Amino acid sequence: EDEDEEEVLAM
Amino acid sequence: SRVKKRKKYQKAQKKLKSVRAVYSGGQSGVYEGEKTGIKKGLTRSVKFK
Amino acid sequence: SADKVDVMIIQAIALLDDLDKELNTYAMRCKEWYGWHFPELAKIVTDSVAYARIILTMGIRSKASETDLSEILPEEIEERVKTAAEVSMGTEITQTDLDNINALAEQIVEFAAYREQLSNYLSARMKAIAPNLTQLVGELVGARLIAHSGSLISLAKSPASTIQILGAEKALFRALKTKHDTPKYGLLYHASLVGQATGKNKGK
Amino acid sequence: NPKAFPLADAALTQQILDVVQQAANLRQLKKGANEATKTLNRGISEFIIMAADCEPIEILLHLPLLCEDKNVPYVFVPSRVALGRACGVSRPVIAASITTNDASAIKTQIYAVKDKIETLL
Amino acid sequence: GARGGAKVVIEPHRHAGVYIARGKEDLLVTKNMAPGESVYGEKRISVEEPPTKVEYRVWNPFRSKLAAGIMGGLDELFIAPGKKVLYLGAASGTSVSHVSDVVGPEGVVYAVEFSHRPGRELISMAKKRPNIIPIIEDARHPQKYRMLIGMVDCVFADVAQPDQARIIALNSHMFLKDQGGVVISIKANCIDSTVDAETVFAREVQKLREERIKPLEQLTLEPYERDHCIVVGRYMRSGL
Amino acid sequence: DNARISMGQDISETDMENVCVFAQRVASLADYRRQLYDYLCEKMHTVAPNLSELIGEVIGARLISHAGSLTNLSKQAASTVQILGAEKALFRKNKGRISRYLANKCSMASRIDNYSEEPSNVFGSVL
Amino acid sequence: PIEYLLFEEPTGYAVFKVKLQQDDIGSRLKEVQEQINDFGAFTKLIELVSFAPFKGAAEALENANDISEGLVSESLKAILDLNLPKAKNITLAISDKNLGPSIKEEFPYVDCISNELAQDLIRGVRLHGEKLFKGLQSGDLERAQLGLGHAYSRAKVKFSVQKNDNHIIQAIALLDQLDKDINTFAMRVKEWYGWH
Amino acid sequence: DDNMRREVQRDLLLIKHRAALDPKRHYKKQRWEVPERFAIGTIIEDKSEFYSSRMNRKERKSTILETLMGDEASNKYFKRKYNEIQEKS
Amino acid sequence: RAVVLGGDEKKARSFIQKVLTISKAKDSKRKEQKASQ
Repeated sequence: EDEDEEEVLAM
Repeated sequence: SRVKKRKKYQKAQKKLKSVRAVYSGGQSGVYEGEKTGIKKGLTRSVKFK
Repeated sequence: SADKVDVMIIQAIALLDDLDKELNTYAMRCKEWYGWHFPELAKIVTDSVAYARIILTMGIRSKASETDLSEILPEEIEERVKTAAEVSMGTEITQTDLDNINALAEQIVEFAAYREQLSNYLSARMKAIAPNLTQLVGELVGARLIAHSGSLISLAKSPASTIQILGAEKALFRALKTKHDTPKYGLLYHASLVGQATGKNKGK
Repeated sequence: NPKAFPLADAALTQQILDVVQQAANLRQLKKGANEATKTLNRGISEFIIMAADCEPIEILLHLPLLCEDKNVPYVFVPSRVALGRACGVSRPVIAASITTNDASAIKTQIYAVKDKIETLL
Repeated sequence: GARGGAKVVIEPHRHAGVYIARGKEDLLVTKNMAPGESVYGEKRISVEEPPTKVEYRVWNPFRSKLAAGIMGGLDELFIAPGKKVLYLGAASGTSVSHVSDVVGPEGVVYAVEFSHRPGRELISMAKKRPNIIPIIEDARHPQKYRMLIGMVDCVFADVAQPDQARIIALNSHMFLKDQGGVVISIKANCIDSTVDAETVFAREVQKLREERIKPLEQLTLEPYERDHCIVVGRYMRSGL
Repeated sequence: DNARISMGQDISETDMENVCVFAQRVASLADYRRQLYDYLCEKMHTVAPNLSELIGEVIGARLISHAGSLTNLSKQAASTVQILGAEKALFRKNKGRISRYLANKCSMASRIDNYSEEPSNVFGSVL
Repeated sequence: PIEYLLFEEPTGYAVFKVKLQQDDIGSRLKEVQEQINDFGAFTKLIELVSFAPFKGAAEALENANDISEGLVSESLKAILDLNLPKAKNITLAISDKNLGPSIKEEFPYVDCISNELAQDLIRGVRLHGEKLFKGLQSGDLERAQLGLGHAYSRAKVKFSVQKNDNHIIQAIALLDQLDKDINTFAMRVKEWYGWH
Repeated sequence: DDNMRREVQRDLLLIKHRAALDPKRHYKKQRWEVPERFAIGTIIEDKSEFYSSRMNRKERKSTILETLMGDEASNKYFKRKYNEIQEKS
Repeated sequence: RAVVLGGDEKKARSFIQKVLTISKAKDSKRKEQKASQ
């Protein structure tokens, strides 16, 4: 499910 | 010729391991499991008809 | 006033769970240590206190013929232990061995007795420190609610939504972060009124 | 009935001690109860020799148990003074183990004694 | 390899009562009937299930010939949950304990041993496992323990004796069910070192046919053993 | 002096009943622990007189438990016995030599205990 | 020519009477081998006439050793005397051939059979077990075997209590558990009385 | 459990692709599907295996993958192998 | 779907992709050679 999700607001 | 046949024989011993399972002294040290994995659905027994 | 301090409740509920854990480990030890003498008992009598009481009444299988276990066990169970005693696979033990096993079993019943005393004491504390809550949810769930927050005041300052799902944080935040349905009972699920409800009425 | 059992006769004792000396020369002998125990754990023991005059006999009675679990022949000889001398060492030996080797120069001699020990058991 | 605190994935094997633990290496695993202790020093795997802590034991193919059979790919095993098993040659609880694990609480294992020193450890192990009935008696005279054994589903023979074929025949005729299972571990050196292993394996198969036992499959146990095979047959008392 | 003047808050009679009653439970356990300890020493002597004499009843009993049984302990080789007690320091460069030396003797003593119907302490003493 | 059959159980001795005699020349034929398995067909061959349960665990072990050695106990001599007619010679089917001589010495008028025809009948009795007793109280054969098997094995091995070191292991794991609990409970007593 | 936890899913990937973890280790060809029923277990060594086959407490991790990250030799190989593939890509 | 992740979870997610690309590269290379033979 890592491919399905996307990371935003990286810090 | 002696050296040539020595290299031919040691080569054949390697290939024999890829044709069948060979006994190589048994267990050495603590038992660490099957290194190449266990195949659940494959049988190697010779079946009587 | 000495009769309106909530630090007693939070410690009593913590103590009550501690006793249940320690009383369980000793019971297993008695079932294992005495199980050597007579291993078939553990399958017949499962209750730790009843198991310990049998040893006190009859320390040895030979005594099972004459010893009466009516006050401990029903008729159909007490005869099963008698038959098993003769045909048991266990080994005999010395009186020196028996003396220390009886000592352990005495600790089981004494701990069991005090556990019942502490249960009553927690009810008395709950009926004086938060009588209104006990009338609604009950003593056991009420005491658990207070201990979860850490104080009666800390629980009073919480909205009713939190009190609904107070004991289900692992499921709550997992659901919130994964876009899934959230729990609806928490620790109140064991209240009497919730059990009386059925189906979706439990959530309401 | 006695703990040290079976005990080899005089004729079989000499035949056993003959094989022990040959295996000593060919590096096929493990001397001492501790080394004998390891061979049983590794399954590289061809058979075990024990001394019946060990003082006390109990310090080597774990070996027959390991052998019977592993189906390894074992036998008792009367003297540890003689067993150690034939082992090639300067001290008494209470237990010795012949290591398995199908490529040994004394393979026929070893199997000859092993067959007789099985008859003894 | 499979060190102390490592994590593994436990999944079922093709055989009922047998499991596989996956990882960097794979292990053959049976569920522990007596949790919390090991019988012969094997590794154990704990799983938290709803929470009760269930335990598993590692089955070592170099110590058990039956495990060496599982690794080599045997088609049919009559040892399964809810079956009575007659185990001939139970030196101690090394392999009977694993067989006791597979049959489970509902099944039983009749573990027959002759020598008294291994018998002591067999009796001690059997107390932890109520489904094991230790019979310290000679398997050459099954009449001596007929009172102790009922009718049985499978006969497993690991007796390393030259006349093992007679022993398997005698015990099967009394205790084995019709169409029952027979699993023999054959060591060629014990029966006849004078001839090759292949000649021995053929001869033992002939003796089984003489005893109304139909062989089903044969498997050799390399790399775990040398000059060993397991023969699996069916006891057809009516006709072959 | 402290009791006359202190900042302790008086608790209820029911609370005091549990402080004493809970304290009775603690007091009884200490008495039983001492009894069970004496039972251990007596039982160690009869079961493992050679081992108990050599190292001690408590230490020898822990060594038996780590092996899982006296039968297991007697079967092990000397090297395994040393690492059987190398996690609680049961047998503990010159220090290592004694620990290995004591481990070998402990292995011998466990065999005399296990494989004797009525073990004596005579060999444990000289050992 | 079999008329009575002797079966030994963990619970007692059972004597059966052979009603019908199965074909001997056709013994290996499949249909006669199937009848042994089928209970309905087997009951037509034999029927129970006597069952003598043992007094308790002690007697069962004594008779297990006597049967193991092919001897006739007082309990067995009683049931055979009560059942076998004195009569040319009455025929008794027994599993063990070694027991045959012992029965003959006590009873000169009985001839013992242990041939394959007898074995097939013994095999059927073992197969169906308690179902042949027609509701008579024979306990539970499987659970009785477990106790007798342990008692039988331990007698030959001469297992004794003096050897046990499990008392040591239980004592150690209990002592350190007590020490932890003595500390854990005692610290609480400091807290509870600490407020006061 | 439906909607299985992410650490379980990511560990099941490690067994499925275990052939690529170590350059020196090779496996029998196997099409391993996620089983319908399974459990996650922790190994328990024997006390006699304190030196030979025991992990230290700090090295132990809840998941299989978190231990694999700890291994420095594995990380070095993956970094080197990953760069080569990206360069070719 | 968009998400916000902690440092450790990013490392765990970063690691698993690195493994999957290496497996895909090793598998394809293994396939190509056997196709050539």
